[PDB]
Amino acid sequence: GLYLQVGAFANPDAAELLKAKLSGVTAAPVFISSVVRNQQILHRVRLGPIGSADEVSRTQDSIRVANLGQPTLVRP
Repeated sequence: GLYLQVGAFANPDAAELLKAKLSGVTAAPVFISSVVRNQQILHRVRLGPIGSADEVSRTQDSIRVANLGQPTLVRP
C-alpha cells in the first residue's frame, strides 16, 4: 500500500488536530508516527495504506481542497 504525509509537528496537539481533521476528508486510515529527529520529537501525520496510485492523487486533491497541508508520498 501507498502512504501520504500531510504534516509534521513538534507539538502533539497540532498533530492530533490535523489527524482529526483529515478523518473528515478521507476514508483511509490516518495515524501519527512520532520519531526522534534533531534531539526533539517529530510527530508526523500520515495516512494509508492507499490501494492505488489514482486514489492517492484524488486524496491529495481532497486534502488541498480542505486546505489542510501539502500531501506528499512517503514510504514508512
